[PDB]
Amino acid sequence: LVPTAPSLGTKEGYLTKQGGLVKTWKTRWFTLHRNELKYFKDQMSPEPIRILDLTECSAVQFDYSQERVNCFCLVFPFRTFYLCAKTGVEADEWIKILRWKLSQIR
Repeated sequence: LVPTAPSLGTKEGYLTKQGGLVKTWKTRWFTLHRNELKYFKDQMSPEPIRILDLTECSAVQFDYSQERVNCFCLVFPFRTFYLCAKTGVEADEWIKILRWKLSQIR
């Protein structure tokens, strides 16, 4: 494998996620390609744990209540994911591209 750069409208990186069954916090690798947001155990995992179809996403919101770290939520019909970036810059980068992506799908 040989790295390069994002194909515009794409992004990859680690995000901390809140569990579905139990509210534990896990660091996963996320990729954004087209209208699909996926997350893997780690970068080299060939298959994604889940694939989120963004055409079903109705909202992306920063959580101004959490003043310790930078997190935001992805609202879907049957579940709202809560995600935390490792830094403010990363949080900002993810939210911008996800919001832009919903504006396009829309």
